[PDB]
Amino acid sequence: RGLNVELSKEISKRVVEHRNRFKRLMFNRYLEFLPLLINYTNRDTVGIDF
Amino acid sequence: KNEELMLKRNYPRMATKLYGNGIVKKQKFTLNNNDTRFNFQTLADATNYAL
Amino acid sequence: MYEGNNMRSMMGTSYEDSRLNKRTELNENMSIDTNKSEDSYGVQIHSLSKQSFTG
Amino acid sequence: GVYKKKISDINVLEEKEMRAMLVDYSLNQLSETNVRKATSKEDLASKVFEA
Amino acid sequence: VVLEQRIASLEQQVTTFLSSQMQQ
Amino acid sequence: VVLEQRIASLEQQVTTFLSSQMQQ
Amino acid sequence: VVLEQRIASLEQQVTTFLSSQM
Amino acid sequence: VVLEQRIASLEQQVTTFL
Amino acid sequence: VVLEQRIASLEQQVTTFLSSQMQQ
Amino acid sequence: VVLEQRIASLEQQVTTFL
Amino acid sequence: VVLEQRIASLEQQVTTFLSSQMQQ
Amino acid sequence: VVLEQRIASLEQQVTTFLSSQMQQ
Amino acid sequence: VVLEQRIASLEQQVTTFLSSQM
Amino acid sequence: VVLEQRIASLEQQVTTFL
Amino acid sequence: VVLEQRIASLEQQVTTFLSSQMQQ
Amino acid sequence: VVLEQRIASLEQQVTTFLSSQMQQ
Amino acid sequence: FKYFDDIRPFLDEIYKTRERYTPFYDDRADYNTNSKSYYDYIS
Amino acid sequence: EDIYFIVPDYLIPDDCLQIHKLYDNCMSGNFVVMQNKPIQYNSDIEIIEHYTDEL
Repeated sequence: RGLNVELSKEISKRVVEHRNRFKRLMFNRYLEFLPLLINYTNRDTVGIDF
Repeated sequence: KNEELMLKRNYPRMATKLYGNGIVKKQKFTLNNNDTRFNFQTLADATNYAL
Repeated sequence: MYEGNNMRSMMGTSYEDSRLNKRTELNENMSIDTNKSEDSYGVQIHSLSKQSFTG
Repeated sequence: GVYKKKISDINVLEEKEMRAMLVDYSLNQLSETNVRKATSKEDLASKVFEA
Repeated sequence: VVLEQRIASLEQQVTTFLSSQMQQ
Repeated sequence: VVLEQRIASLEQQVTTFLSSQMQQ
Repeated sequence: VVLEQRIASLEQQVTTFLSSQM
Repeated sequence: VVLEQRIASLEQQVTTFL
Repeated sequence: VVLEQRIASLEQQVTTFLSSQMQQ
Repeated sequence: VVLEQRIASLEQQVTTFL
Repeated sequence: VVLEQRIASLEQQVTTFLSSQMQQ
Repeated sequence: VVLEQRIASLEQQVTTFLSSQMQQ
Repeated sequence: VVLEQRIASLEQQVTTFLSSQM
Repeated sequence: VVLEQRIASLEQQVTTFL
Repeated sequence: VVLEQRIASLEQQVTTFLSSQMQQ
Repeated sequence: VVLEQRIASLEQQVTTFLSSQMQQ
Repeated sequence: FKYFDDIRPFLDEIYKTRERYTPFYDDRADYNTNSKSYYDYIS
Repeated sequence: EDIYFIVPDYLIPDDCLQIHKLYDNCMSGNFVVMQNKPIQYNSDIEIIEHYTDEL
């Protein structure tokens, strides 16, 4: 075992983790969505996985 | 030579080789969603990077 | 032989083929299309098309 | 077969654990008014039939 | 019309009894 | 029609299964 | 629906055949 | 005809027997 | 109609299985 | 019809296969 | 019509492929 | 109409079996 | 659609021919 | 005619054979 | 109709390939 | 009508093959 | 094994830094204060 | 021509391809290229990095 916790300004590391995880999440979510906006009269007759 | 040599047997002889197992080989990769977006200033080039 | 329900979720349904896909290929062909030096007794040097490899 | 026998074992496990809890209820609990002392093994048949 | 329903009901009755003793 | 052929065929298979292999 | 029902009957008949020679 | 359909399933059953 | 298409589909499958059994 | 003729030719091929 | 010619041609190619080169 | 669909289904069945042993 | 189906059949026939002389 | 179309595919197959 | 146009397109392609094979 | 399209398709096929060996 | 190597390509190694792109807004350096730079420099 | 890289396997045209843009309106054999953006100046994977830190 190994344990000796910092303080309860652990929150001041939890706060910056929330910021860092929010940037990572919002960035890759926004490009997770962005390649589907158009879809253009979806598969009328045409064999394309749009 | 004597006539009872007809009773004496002669087996065909064998020449073999055993091989056994091969190798399972693997190869992995680990693609990210934040640190690669510090680089790669266009998103489409990140998708091209991915494939 | 024994049935039970031979499809369980994974690795009871993986002792069969399990989606043979993208087998390793000679789509680009070494020793025939490349590694090739049977290039005809031509006339001139006409062109060599340069393509930006987007894909 | 590994899957079928490790549902079979949990069957066996809970049934023997439930007969275990019946028996130790009978011994560690269930106050002495409800016990009836037999003396032999066929005395038990008469006792349970009147009970 | 009525038969179409009873014929469907009896085929499921055969199928759920064949699987009780099947090799499947 | 062919529905009568289907109803005749399913009674045949029901008789076959319920008479040959098992009782249930 | 009728076609599906017919297909089911055919499958059951095949299954029955696959268990006994009679 | 429907008799051809009946003859086809008997051939299917005989093939499954083999 | 559609039952005729199903009967055509089943004899094609039986012929394919028979060609799977016997080499030719 | 012609589909019935093709179905008859297919049962003949199935009988020749057996 | 020509659809019957197409259905006759595809059974011929199916018989050819499933009888000549392989079983699957 | 029905044939048009079965003829399409069997051509894909031939094409996905020819590619199992193709030079392609 | 029918024309496309016919074209597909022609292509498959050609492919089949390109593998065996029979 | 459709027989001309049938004769054309046989010529196509014979040309692909060569 | 459109199948006739396809049959005209295929014989033109076969003639072009035959002219590709034999020099004239 | 159908020909008008195939005649247009083959003229572009001639024009994009003439320019492969043209003086132009 | 006596090699007076040379004097100049050793005195540049103490004044050399690669300066890779460590991204800001990550947990590699959370507060990005100027202390981890000191650790990684003196070590 | 089909000089470019081709991702499908056997479905290749093996024949006269073309770009169908300006040779005519509606006539040439089809292989049309589609840009993401008509004139390209900056990738928008940089703009999405530009606001997400401020956000």
